Amino acid sequence: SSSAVQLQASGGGFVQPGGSLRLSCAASGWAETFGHMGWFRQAPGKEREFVSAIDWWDTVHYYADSVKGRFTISRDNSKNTVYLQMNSLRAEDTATYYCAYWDMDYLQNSIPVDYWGQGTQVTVSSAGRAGEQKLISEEDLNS
Amino acid sequence: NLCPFDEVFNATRFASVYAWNRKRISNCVADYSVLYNLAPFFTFKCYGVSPTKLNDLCFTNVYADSFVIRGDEVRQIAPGQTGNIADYNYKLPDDFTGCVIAWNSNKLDSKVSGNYNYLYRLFRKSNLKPFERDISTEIYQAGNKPCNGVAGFNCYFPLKSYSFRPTYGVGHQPYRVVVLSFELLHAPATVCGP
Repeated sequence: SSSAVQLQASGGGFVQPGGSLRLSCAASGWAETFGHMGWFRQAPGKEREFVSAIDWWDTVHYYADSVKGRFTISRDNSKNTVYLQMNSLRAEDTATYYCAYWDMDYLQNSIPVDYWGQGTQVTVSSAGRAGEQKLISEEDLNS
Repeated sequence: NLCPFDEVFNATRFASVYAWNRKRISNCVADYSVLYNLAPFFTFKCYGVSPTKLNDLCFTNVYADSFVIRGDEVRQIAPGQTGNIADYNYKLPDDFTGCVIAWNSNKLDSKVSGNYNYLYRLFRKSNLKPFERDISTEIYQAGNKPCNGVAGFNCYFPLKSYSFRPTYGVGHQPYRVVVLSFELLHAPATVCGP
């Protein structure tokens, strides 16, 4: 009605505890203002939980307490893309990560989001994808 | 006939904000679907109207003011704002009806060696009236003594250049702005979407 924004996500997959990952989200279309971009996440069975946000001009940064000091949210200077640098990932970071956009100049709370992107799966564990790398050597099997 | 909307948006060069352009419209049909495919991401804020139903509207006059400012400062192109741009370069009225279009122009208006051709006014004895224009380059008298047209202490050149380099942050990158204002003369019209 007064905006029309598409969000395209990239990044994700399977990593080990302590590893790093970079998520990206691109915004396109039109809006009322150069609003905020950010990420939510949803653990299996749990509810969606705020992760991080940033104003369009990379002057304001918000982080959830569960990721303060480990996650960093930044912006590209030649692309309409926002980035989430994920360091020292733990098992509890395993969730579906959703990109989000607020068509506001100032972000009071995380709650009436204007637009989402499709989910992006991030899994932190030692096992990996059920199925990938089916051939396990007998030497690796013991050591 | 179609309105020359591309003459305003697809113009090669844009003016400085202190000397903002002004394109009169007349004798043409105005469809805004051309506007929607303009940038990968741009802002379209309207005051009193919605950008969708605004295609079914009739007008007697629309004025397209275009200029270049920082992304930091697009916020100042709105009613009731303050700052160097709202006060000393381009003021919108409080009861402003119309829309504002802004989109990143880094690829076009910033240079690795620095684009210094875009200027804004830094000094003025009084804020501008809504829609007033000031292209004067008289030395600003900031102290007790007259300036005699010579720059010095309390005697400053009123204009100052932007620095536009492509490696700057987005807030410091150039943004092309277009302001539509909806004037309704007591006469018939030439601004009606098909």
